Amino acid sequence: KGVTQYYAYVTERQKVHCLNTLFSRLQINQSIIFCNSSQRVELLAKKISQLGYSCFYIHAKMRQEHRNRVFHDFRNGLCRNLVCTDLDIQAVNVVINFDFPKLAETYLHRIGLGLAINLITYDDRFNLKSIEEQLGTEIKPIPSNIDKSLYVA
Amino acid sequence: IPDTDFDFEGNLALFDKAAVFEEIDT
Repeated sequence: KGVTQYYAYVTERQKVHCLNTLFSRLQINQSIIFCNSSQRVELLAKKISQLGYSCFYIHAKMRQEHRNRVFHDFRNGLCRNLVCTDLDIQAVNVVINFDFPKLAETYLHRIGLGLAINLITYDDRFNLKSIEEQLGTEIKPIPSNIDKSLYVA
Repeated sequence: IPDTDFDFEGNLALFDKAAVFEEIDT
């Protein structure tokens, strides 16, 4: 682990506004962005694209031949951002849990030099508490300036 | 969709993480 784990507190309505700002301020080579349902993966990818950014998405409601080709394109550096649900790429230096995961196991799969930013809503609080204790480690409120040494290669 | 920065700091304090974790533990 060379991952630095932050959270931002948001409501659902602030999520896109929040991400767009992370898209501007972080120095991203590639990002992976996790949501909690295939519907939301699609909506967000569209949102990201309308805001002016490059964007692939994968989820479970796709043919495997199709999911695997997109994932391979992404691995090969043929897009900047990938929105996905749950399943490293060296160029990925930032991971965003647009939707906070529900189990420590699932978090570990998403987080396993990089940054992992969590979007925490009032409704994510028992999961945050439970996931922290279960892994030992704390997820610190997102600072005003993050040290490029922590996630930029 | 504001062409302006999201206020992380302001929204961080809407939520007292220590207070909340203390309460749930009781």
